[PDB]
Amino acid sequence: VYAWNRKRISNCVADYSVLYNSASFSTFKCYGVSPTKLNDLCFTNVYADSFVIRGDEVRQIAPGQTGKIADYNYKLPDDFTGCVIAWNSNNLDSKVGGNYNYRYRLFRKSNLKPFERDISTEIYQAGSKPCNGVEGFNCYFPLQSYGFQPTNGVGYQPYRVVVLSFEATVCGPKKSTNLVKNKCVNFNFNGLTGTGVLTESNKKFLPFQQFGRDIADTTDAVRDPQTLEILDITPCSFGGVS
Amino acid sequence: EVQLVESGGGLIQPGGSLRLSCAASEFIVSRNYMSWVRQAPGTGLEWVSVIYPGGSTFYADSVKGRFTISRDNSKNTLYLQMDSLRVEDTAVYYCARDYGDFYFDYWGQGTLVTVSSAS
Amino acid sequence: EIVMTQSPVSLSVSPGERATLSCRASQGVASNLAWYQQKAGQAPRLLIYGASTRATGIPARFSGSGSGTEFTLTISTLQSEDSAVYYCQQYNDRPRTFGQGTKLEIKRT
Repeated sequence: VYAWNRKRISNCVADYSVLYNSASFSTFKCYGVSPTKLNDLCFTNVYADSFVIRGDEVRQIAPGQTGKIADYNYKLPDDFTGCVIAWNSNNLDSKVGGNYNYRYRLFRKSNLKPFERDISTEIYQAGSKPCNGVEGFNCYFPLQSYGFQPTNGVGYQPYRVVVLSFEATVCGPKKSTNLVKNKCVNFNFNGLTGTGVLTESNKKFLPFQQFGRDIADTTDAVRDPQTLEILDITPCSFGGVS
Repeated sequence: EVQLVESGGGLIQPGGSLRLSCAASEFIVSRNYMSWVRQAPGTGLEWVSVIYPGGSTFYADSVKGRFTISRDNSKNTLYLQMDSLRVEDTAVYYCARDYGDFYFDYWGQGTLVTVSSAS
Repeated sequence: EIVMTQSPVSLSVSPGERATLSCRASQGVASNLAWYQQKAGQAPRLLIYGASTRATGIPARFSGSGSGTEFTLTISTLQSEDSAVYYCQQYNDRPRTFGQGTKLEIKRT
């Protein structure tokens, strides 16, 4: 948790409903945006902060919280976009007799700033003496070790927690239907909204350009961004009646 | 020199208010982890409150809302203001330096408060 | 919370008999126990931390161990300065509850 791993996620397409519906995660509640509607919103860069804590302080992974972990290992801002995924890892992160690789900042000089990294294992100064790099009275090691057993209580078990923080490229999935031919549809291709019937065409589009156009510019032809075939667009049958 | 010398005890009415102090020696009150503990006869030694570097004030569920702690940063002193004292609050109060929230490293000499309907 | 209970609440033991003190923890803690000694009008020192380690200057007389629901402190040769109050305290549950105290004295003439 003190060497919390941060991954930049940029220039891709992110899927968030697969994380929401997996049901393998014990705590999944989101601040700033609902988990359903953060798939149709999107951002510039996505930060994934992964660590392993004890499960009894998972309330400390929240905006504006107090405790050892929130103030000395990983601090959240109050204006936090993104949220927290928490799930048990007792069959992997906990070993019989104690898995002690995971450490946390028990002592520090002050509280953290939001998103601050601390790796320094310099000897702490509880009192007043030159500790000079060695351990002794009031000169403690600032990191305390997690004790993980497979026989302990459920909140006193190792929990994997990954926090996603938001801030424009990283935008999610997109699909609705099939393509619909010879019927009046009010289509939406990449953002261009038009109404008309889509037909098989003979217009040999060159491989780079996307959609057609004519004299007195109207988007009369389109290639789909989907399967790459060519579709005429005809206006939807608008004649007057007498 | 490790010293934790305490003051503020005395006889008060049930329903009165008082104020404690714990002068510390050679270490910082506002930057170390310490705790207020009580001992009464017949009952065991009991944790009341704990206070962090800056941090947060953590109380027992029995005394939550009644006691308050306000460390004063002019010197190495730790206070506790006692309001709405119940009848069961006859105890000696100790300021004890902790190793975070694990174990009591050092202790004071305690100041003993007796609350009763007498004089 | 863990409410502490000392079963040998008062034990009068000869000057050197390897006396046995104990407590039970009403909940399940693995080895989360520390043993304390309060002398007469003095500061209550720690004796044992983690239920298996002697902290600082704690001799090989003290062989306290135990787990889960039964914890036992062993005192070996019993100088008269060990006639004191023996506490046992857990690490796991907030709020922290101390032991009720074991009153150990040495019988004299």
